[PDB]
Amino acid sequence: GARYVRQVRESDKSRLVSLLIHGPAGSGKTALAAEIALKSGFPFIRLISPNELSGMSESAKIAYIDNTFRDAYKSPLNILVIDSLETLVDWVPIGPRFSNNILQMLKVALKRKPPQDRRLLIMTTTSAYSVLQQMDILSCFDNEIAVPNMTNLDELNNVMIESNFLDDAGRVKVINELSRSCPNFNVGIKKTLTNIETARHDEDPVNELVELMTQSA
Amino acid sequence: FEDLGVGGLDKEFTKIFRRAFASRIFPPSVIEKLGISHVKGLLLYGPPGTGKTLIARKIGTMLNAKEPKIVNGPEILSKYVGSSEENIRNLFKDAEAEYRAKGEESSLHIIIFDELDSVFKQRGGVGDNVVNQLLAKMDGVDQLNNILVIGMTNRKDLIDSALLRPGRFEVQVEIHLPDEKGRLQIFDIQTKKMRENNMMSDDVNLAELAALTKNFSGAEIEGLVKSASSFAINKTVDIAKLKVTREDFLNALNDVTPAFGISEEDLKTCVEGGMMLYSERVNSILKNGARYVRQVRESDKSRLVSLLIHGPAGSGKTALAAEIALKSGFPFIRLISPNELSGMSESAKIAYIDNTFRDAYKSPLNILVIDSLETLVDWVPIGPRFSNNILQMLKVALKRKPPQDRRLLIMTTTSAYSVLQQMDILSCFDNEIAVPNMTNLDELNNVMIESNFLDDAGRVKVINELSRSCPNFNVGIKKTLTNIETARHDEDPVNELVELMTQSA
Amino acid sequence: VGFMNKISQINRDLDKYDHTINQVDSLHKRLLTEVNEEQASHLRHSLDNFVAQATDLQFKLKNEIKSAQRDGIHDTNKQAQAENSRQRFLKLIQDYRIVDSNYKEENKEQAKRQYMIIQPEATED
Ligand SMILES: Nc1ncnc2c1ncn2[C@@H]1O[C@H](COP(=O)(O)OP(=O)(O)OP(=O)(O)O)[C@@H](O)[C@H]1O
Ligand SMILES: Nc1ncnc2c1ncn2[C@@H]1O[C@H](COP(=O)(O)OP(=O)(O)O)[C@@H](O)[C@H]1O
Repeated sequence: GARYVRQVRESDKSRLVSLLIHGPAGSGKTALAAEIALKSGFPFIRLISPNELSGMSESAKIAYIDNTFRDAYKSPLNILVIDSLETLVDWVPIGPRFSNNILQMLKVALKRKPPQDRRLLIMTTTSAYSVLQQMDILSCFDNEIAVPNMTNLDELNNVMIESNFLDDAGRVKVINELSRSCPNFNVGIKKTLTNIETARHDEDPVNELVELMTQSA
Repeated sequence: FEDLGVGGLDKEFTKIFRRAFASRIFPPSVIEKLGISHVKGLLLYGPPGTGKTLIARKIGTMLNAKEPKIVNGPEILSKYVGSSEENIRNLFKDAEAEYRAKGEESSLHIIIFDELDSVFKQRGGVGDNVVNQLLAKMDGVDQLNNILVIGMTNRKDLIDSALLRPGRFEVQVEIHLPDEKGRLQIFDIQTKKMRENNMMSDDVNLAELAALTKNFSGAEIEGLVKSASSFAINKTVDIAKLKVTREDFLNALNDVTPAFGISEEDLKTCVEGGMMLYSERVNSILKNGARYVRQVRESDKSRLVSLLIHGPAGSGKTALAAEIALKSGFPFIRLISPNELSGMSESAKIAYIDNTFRDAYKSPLNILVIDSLETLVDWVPIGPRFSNNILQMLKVALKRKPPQDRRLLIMTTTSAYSVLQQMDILSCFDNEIAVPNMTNLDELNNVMIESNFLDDAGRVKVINELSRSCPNFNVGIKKTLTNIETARHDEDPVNELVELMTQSA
Repeated sequence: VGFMNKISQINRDLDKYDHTINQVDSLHKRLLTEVNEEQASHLRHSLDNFVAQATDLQFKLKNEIKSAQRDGIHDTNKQAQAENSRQRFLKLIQDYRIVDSNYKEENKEQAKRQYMIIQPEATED
């Protein structure tokens, strides 16, 4: 991400760039996106999420989105982040049904060069890569990052020590127990944090957490 | 500050005084030597019934301004072209006149808009003209710096972007609900006529009263006190010593219903049939609920929890949710069920739901229950059909963390598990409770003693007959209760109860 | 003699809980097979009244196994019994997880099947 930031800041021709962060749900994409955004110093940063787009009508959706692009042209350096495309559009699988016009608006918007050599970067996030392939939108993007899950116990121990949840015998007990209790291990960090916290309160010893860690995978 | 009749609002007056009046108090020689204009607009926002009109009014009297000129949002509109906006223009005439005549020694004017978002939405119809008209005049080509305009609203995130620029509406302020200190002070201010004039007994301790009332809005306290005094006097009719004692206060406190408090009545109605522990599960379920309530109250990071309860139809699912709620003591409790929503239009339902969500974020501590999902979503299996928009509303809602340290528990119930997985919604929910129906005869025994269906002979014979007849007994509680009543009010228990009960399983 | 009765209770419950998992497995497979016929299609949704009991037995075995392991702290044999119950219950949990994952993976494929093709003529409005 840092490389991309530098690349966009200083290049005569490269006025427009589009990335895609994809991964399984709960792998924690938005956090990374925000982290990339914050450490760039680009003066204009603004965010679109379903959070803001709640309970208005469809025309309002389009109007708001349109405004949010329009104002971005009026500044020298800009970065926009889009959360959960496949959710702005109303995807639901049976039928399947979803709204068309918003999809089209985004399809058009993601290709527009800003006027007078002003500079723009776009990040977007999704958890449903396959349907994006299906709808035939994937053309619009220049590149693609991938984020997988955690898949080893040592990583989990790193997580525990960062939480300072573990004791010294506790880590050995839990790690060994899960080492023999679960051959394959793969879960999202979000759930992991939830689990550690719910385990921190009641029955602090290894047990509750062990069966809970199983109860995630 | 507090010499005047407003309790609990302290920081707000420091901020407002510092920013607004610190440039109108000193002699004009100084501030002119300073060369700074005056703030010409104000936006204070908050939930209704918190005392916004009052603060707005008192400000003018402090500055010895002219009498306020008042208008409310929706009334501005007319149905002829350009008179809807003429009215907006009329308001500034006298200020213009006095400015041109006198000059810089004119007396300050005040104007109050009410419900500003009712007309002034983002632009880009009459609406654009109205917004335009206000812009061009609020700060126009001609200088006019002897005026002040005050703004009152509930939704700040819908006003057009341009009015909130430095020059038109500079100071934005928030008004939140009173704290405990607020309630105590409110009582102190309100009960002044009673106090000096000596018609309150010495037994009433208003501090206790303040503690007892939570999430009271600050207006309704007045309602409480006037009701209590009226109660006392009406009880009197004698002029010996018209005293208001604590009993009036307790009565009136009991009577009133706050807006941001428990909605007890519908929950009591929900559990009208009673809670008898006919088996062992019930205890366990309630224990689970209590556990989760504790987890919500005590933690810091887990500011929201979503908990689902499901089971077969007629298993008596909703009652447990109501029971768990009622045995908790949280200040804020509301219920959403198909019952309210029946008959409305689609837009109406989405609006209702979304309002009902936003209100809770204000209170410190909240539980919120949803009665049924497939019903709200308008499911019908042939085709199938249902409304997508409401579904999305709910889906989005169940992830929103409270905007601040406020806390929320969401409870929901359904009977159609399978559908929900085929919908791909199941990821909303962290934990699940299951409610199976009865498959035993001793459970029938427990329920029928609790209902006192009949004398022991009938009871024993029917359990014997069903033992020898139905081996794999399996029904929910609904049919059990209704069938028992039907047999009771009918004749000859074996003739129906046994037969029905077989026919039902 | 009470303790051994408790362990027998655990054993008998674990046996039923295994049984219910297998019944559920069958309910899955036949729900995948038959997509066409209306009423029987609705009929396999009795799987609900198989899932609920699985959850309840899970919660029971949770509490009694915790109580048993607490009770066996001072006797090695009691501890061994508790650990055996833990192992078996863990295996059951693993079986449940496997069934769930397989079914989720199968439901995706059927979903892909149905709409990856030209569709019935357009709707009303
Ligand atoms: N322990 C209990 N078991 C069963 N029913 C109970 C119990 N306690 C109370 N009830 C009764 O159950 C009824 C309320 O439950 P409710 O009507 O919501 O059942 P439900 O299955 O959710 O309804 P529906 O079949 O429409 O989904 C009342 O008559 C209430 O008294
Ligand atoms: N903080 C408060 N202190 C004293 N009185 C209050 C307060 N808040 C509301 N009130 C009472 O409620 C009435 C004012 O209504 P107000 O709450 O300003 O209207 P709204 O908030 O609906 O615009 C007055 O009788 C006022 O005394």
